[PDB]
Amino acid sequence: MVKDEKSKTLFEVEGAVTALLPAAEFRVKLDNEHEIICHVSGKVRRSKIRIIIGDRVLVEMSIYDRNAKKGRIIRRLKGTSDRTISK
Repeated sequence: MVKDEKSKTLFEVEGAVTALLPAAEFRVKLDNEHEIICHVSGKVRRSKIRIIIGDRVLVEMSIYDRNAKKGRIIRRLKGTSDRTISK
């Protein structure tokens, strides 16, 4: 509803979670040595995705304000491995 028509202006970061908090919070570290906050706020609720430490994550957040402090963490998407790898 609120995250539907607006906040489409969104930036996507590829990183990995560093630690989780008892607030269902997943804080990830960018390869540029930057730790950012992430929470579940997307299709993750409907699709039911399992976030685990040690795996890569896709951080979908907006640079403005609403999704500025925290991003939408789901999991590492398919890394376009359909190119060849012996097809």
